[PDB]
Amino acid sequence: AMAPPFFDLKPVSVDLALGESGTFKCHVTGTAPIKITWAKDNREIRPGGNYKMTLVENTATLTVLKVTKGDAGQYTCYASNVAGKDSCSAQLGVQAPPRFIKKLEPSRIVKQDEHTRYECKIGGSPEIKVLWYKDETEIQESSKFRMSFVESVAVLEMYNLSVEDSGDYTCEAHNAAGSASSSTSLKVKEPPVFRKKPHPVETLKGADVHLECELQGTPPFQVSWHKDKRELRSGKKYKIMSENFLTSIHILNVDSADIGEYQCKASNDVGSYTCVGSITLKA
Repeated sequence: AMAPPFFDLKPVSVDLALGESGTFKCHVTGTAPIKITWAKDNREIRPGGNYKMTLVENTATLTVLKVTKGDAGQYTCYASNVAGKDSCSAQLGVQAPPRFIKKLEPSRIVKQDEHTRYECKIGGSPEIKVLWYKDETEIQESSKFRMSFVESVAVLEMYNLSVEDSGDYTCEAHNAAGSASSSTSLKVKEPPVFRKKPHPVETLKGADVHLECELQGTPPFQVSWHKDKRELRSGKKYKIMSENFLTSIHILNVDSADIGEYQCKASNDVGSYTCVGSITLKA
């Protein structure tokens, strides 16, 4: 007997990802033999489980073979011989991967020029890094795409939405332990607008006359023509064409009753608009 144990190298605290493994290592000096035991949160560590101990020539190791949440805590190496005792300790932290407490809804339809706000709630071990993606491209922070991640809440607010903004939006979180994602589908549609007011169209009695309105927005549209509170329909008097960007009425066999104002109304999911044109008579 004569020199008590002394750990001249102490183990280093570590954080490990669930599923992984790692090793504590220390070195002891003193009169041999020095008995070495380990404890986790004070409980003696026994061979044959998730912990594998080695002691070779005064280097003691403990390997956590497959990290589970249960493994977090203080690991202590005890040394003892006839002269005395030492011990040394390190902490194991266990990192859990991100998990979406609150996911994005599957889809949305929004009108051109509007804003929309996406919100996710994410848990897991810090630091969690959040990035948003549009059709697999990373969204960059800007006046149009405002992002934040505060107190577990990931937010993308988007402004001035346009048709090229339609697509798949993904919020992806990652940390030391893995990653998680939540996606959504956005559709941006333009409302119908008739931006040009048609000049009046002059006709003669017995003639046919064509009236048209140029249309913008996201098709398809529901289109109706009216005059004097009556909806006008295709037949023997009117031939109505509704194309994606041009609506027209062809009025056959003009008589006095055809002269006046005509309204074309167009609508889709995100709005409607009304075009006004007139037919006038000569003689």
